[PDB]
Amino acid sequence: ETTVLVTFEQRLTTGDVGKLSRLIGAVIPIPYRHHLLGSSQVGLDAVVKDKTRDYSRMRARMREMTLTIMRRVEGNQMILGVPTHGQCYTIRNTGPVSWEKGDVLTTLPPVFSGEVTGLVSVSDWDLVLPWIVPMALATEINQRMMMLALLSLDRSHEEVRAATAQLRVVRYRDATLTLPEITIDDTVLIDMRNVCISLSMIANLSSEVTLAYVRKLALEDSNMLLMKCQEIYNITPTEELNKLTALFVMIRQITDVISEQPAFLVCDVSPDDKSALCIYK
Amino acid sequence: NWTATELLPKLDVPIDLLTHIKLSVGEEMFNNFRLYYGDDPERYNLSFEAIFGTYCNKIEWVTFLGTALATAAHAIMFHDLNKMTTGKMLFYIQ
Repeated sequence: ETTVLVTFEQRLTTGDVGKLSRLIGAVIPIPYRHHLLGSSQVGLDAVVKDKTRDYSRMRARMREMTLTIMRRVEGNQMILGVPTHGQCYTIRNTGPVSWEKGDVLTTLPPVFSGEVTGLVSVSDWDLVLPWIVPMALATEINQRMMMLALLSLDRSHEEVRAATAQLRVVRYRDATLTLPEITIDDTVLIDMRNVCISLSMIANLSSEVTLAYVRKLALEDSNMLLMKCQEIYNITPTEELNKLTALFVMIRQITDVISEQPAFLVCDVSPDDKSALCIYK
Repeated sequence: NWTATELLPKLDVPIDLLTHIKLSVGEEMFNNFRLYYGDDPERYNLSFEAIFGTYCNKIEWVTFLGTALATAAHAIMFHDLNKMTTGKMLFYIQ
């Protein structure tokens, strides 16, 4: 189905539906993809009041949510259109980012700066929306998940907390967004292994051509980026290509680790920066 | 409310502006603005409260004599009763 007529059967007001009327065109996920759904499934809030309440379980759980687009909130009826891949759709923002037209946009959890009443707590249930953040932000906020998960292994707990307090502040396009203050979890641990697996194999699959470049570049040339990199031979080319091909599979694999599911491709950011023609789920 | 602004018929009236209405919400010379750039589905959306009829509780009226207890009473009006002390029926018994 595409048109998901949702009767949120809960006890809502005009001021509630006065918010969704102004939000027609936003992103509501549904877990089930019926034609007829209710308040308890529609809206992502049903999983953010879980007791573990970390990005470990919720990142892997919104990958089973199915995104829809808010249309025509009549009374409590919804027209949540399951978008078919490759059509153009206007998409209303909920994350405080101007979305920088032309980029990949992805679906992130409601970011761990409190817990927003996404609509209003209708009978102790608010309709909380995932933030529709760009590709750079979700990759950076999931990099720092692993950054504080790596140093959760080799330091004392106060120095783990010294790591988290340093890197929980993320400033990216008018958003000062916050790390979960991570509970170390097995779902990240099987992923943090696969990172450290992949990092070792790059040190194997890089021959003596790649790594000799920059360490000889600092011998002769002086560059602005090289001033940070200082602070941080066989003749057969075909096997150098053939080792570098399998190297690039690793760095796409480890990028896909700190990535999430790609989603909406921004076509036309509005001049008021509140809607965007989006395609390519 | 603003759906009432967009749906209902308005008076049309000549109005001046200082500079420009898209800038007149900048320093906010107009109190409580609302601005839309495109085809906006808000006025195509409604709601009620749907209050239905406030039914009155017409309560049943009873009097002392209308109830069945009146046979147990010999009910007498006497208007100078507040002056009395102790009604004291004497019974002579042969």
